[PDB]
Amino acid sequence: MESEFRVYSSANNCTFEYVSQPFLMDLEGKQGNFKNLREFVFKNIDGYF
Amino acid sequence: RFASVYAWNRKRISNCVADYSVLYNLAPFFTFKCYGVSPTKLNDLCFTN
Repeated sequence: MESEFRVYSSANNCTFEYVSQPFLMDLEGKQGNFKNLREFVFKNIDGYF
Repeated sequence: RFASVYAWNRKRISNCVADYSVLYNLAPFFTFKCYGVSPTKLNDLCFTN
């Protein structure tokens, strides 16, 4: 269950907010046959992430 | 409803195409006073945020 939905009582200082498309959220899962091969190259060039 | 003086709320604008035409085309904009930047030439000027 998604318990502990509250971390802060009040919003003190928030700077950035981003929204995009939802990722491939697969409900539940299966043990073995690790089909998902997730390869990610994270770069930071002149500010752009 | 707008905020108070010392509790001035801050808005974040990022990754979108702004449109100053409503500020310029609409008749009810009877009060538009600018010195720091060019009023009509602000359309071609891009801000970082």
